[PDB]
Amino acid sequence: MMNRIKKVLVANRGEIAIRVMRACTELKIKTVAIYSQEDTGSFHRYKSDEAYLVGAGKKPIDAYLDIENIIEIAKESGADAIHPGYGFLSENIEF
Amino acid sequence: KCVMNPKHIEVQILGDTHGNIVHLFERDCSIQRRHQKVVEVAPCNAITSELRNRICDAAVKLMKNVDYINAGTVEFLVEGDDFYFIEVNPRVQVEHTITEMITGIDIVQSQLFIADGYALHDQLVAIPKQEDIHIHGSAIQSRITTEDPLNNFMPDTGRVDTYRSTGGFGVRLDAGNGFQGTVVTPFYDSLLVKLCTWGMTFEQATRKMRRNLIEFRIRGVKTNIPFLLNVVRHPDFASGNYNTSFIDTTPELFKFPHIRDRGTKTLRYIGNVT
Amino acid sequence: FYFIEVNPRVQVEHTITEMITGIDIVQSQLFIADGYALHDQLVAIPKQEDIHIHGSAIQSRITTEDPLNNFMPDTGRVDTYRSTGGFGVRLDAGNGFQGTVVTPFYDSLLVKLCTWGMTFEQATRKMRRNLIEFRIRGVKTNIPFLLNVVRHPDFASGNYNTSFIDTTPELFKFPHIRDRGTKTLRYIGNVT
Repeated sequence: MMNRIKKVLVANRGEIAIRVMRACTELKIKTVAIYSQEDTGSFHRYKSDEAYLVGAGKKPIDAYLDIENIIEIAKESGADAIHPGYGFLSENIEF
Repeated sequence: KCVMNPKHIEVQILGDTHGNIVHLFERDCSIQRRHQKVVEVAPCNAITSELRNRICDAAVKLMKNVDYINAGTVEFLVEGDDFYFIEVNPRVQVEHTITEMITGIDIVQSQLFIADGYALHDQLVAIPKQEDIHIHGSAIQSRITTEDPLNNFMPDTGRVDTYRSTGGFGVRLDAGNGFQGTVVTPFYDSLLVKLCTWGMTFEQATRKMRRNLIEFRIRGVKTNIPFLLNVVRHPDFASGNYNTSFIDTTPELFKFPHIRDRGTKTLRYIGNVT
Repeated sequence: FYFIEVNPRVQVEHTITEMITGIDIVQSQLFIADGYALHDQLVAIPKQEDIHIHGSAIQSRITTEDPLNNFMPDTGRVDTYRSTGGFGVRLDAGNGFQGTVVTPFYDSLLVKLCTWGMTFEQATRKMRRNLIEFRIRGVKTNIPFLLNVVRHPDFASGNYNTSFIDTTPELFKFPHIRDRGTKTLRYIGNVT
């Protein structure tokens, strides 16, 4: 159904993360959540096919602004695309 | 120049990598508390089609001019029959939900298709030509948070021991950290669930928002529901004539009924004797 | 086409009609019974010519009927009940809430799940996702069967008839569950 997006890393948390994951699943796209230490129990993490801790060691907001670690996770998981939702890195040129 | 008593009105855009650009009409985000959005409504029922179409066409023009790709929003201020650009959010927004509800178009699915190289009007993507994109009814979104209105809107924290939501016709729910057993932390937004209601008219959608807000049971933390209810029941809201200053200049909205917590007190008694 | 029956009442599946026309049928029943006319401004039902189809909607009733046991309704405490949402999703709860006790005396219905899309295909993608996203523990449900129906290409096509289910035995083959969670808990339970 898709062309080259077989898997998507959702680089966010909370409500919008879940929103993106649902859309992905409806399109037969596999999903990867990320979550900070402090969001270990957040329910967005339960809605993805896969999930990874992001930003170990960083303060809580910084954890979802960790560009390098997010990319590592995308690469290591074989994600074709990253949806940044809103806030966090969604408007970040560097990212 | 600090415009007097404006309506904050936003237009939704989608562009593909093949030069197609399309708007999904507008949203009224005038209802704000100290400049942060509280309740959002679509379409804006207090403007003429004529003016709606000038604003949308302007948004499309700006985004065609830059060859904008994927989802984006163009924000304006509206004073009488005049409108002024203020901002572009080059991203999906919290309040995309209501636009989906009044047009039929799945915005987040549309972002994925677009990023995979499809065209808006590919059969799989199914977005109609501009002329065939219509408004169906009216939708309102309320964000339910743990911001306690009785404590300066400071977000409450802790375990959500009871979380029960609602449903039925015209109700949409998009969960955040609202589920029974979750632990709200102080580090991120408080958002528990976005509640959206739809009707063939704004009035019909308003009745539903009222019911649904009342029907929610959330125990273990405080929420902003008492405040949303005040907003949604206020006759200025029902009228459709409010603007940026509505909340800040309507102090009735900050008077709250006394909680009935007969249940909780009864349990303390039973607990104590037991 | 041939008449067979009138149901002089609201029906289970009114939900999908509300979704594709915009008209709240149950509110309409109340207005009518109070003496209003269909087209009173408050009742807001349009003239026949102005009543249109908007998209397509599907309803699935989620029950405790166990497909692996002859569709006998299961009973007991629903220890986990977690539903779904997002765009195009409607839920009308019956006795589905976390902590409820399903009894054998009445219908098994836990929740009616409905999805909508501008096309049937769009609505179908949503029904699939939502059915899978549901978590219900403590009783068996008919979700495995609904998924089979909803994934079957005859369903996706829109060409099925009264005999579809009864003559499609693939619909009654179910994946074996990997209940890795549950097993892991038994181990942890046992050592503890």
